[PDB]
Amino acid sequence: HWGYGKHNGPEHWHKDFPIAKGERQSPVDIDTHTAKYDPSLKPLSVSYDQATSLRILNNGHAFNVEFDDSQDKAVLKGGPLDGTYRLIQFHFHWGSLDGQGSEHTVDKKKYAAELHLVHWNTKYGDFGKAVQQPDGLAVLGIFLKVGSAKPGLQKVVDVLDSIKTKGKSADFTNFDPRGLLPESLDYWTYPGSLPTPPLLESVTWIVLKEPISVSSEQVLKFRKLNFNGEGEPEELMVDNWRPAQPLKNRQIKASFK
Ligand SMILES: [Zn+2]
Repeated sequence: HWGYGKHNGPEHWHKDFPIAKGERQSPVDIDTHTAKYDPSLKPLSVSYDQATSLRILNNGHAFNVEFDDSQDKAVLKGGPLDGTYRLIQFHFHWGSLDGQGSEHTVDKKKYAAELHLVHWNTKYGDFGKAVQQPDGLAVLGIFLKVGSAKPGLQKVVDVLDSIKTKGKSADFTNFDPRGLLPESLDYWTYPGSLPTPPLLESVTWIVLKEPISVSSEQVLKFRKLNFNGEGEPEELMVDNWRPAQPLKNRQIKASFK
């Protein structure tokens, strides 16, 4: 089974998933000198007012917070998108040290972690069907840098000891994802893929320009989780990010001048 550790890491993924070497893989480096402003781009509309969180779990690669996606409560529209996209889950990628951890980079610079809010295109009926379509998913990417604590993140941090090892889960209601957004919604966008197997090229990436600040103590809690399940040998969940992939024939557009 795939992972991030020397013998089963990103460099090996192609053997089981040949799409790893596709034409639209993620993440990529965002080159600001090459990213072009596109006047056709509409502003993002993020409606998270009635978001309904359900639970949080350790799946062996990250921890995901899942939401009720049965109704058009927490949805993303506008920007480069055609329809309505429902929020299904969010999770992070982070490093062993503060100087690395993000998947996307900006002018080659890495952040401490990256937040992914995953949405699926309602016209397909459910995530399982959406995930296989080129316009199936929209992922909002937000960079984290170390500084002042993010008050909206604390509820997540405080529950992590409860899902330390793989397969562990816990109820997690009333979490409001608006507390994880930066002030500005200026963004870059490009067509890409899921950055974990099965690596399907079905994602429209929306990467926010403004990072959010989190504290060292908050990020340290991420680093104490385990890739391994209970009873198995300890393996800290760190550096669960895929390196930048070739841009190839794609163009990154900017919503801002
Ligand atoms: Zn992710």
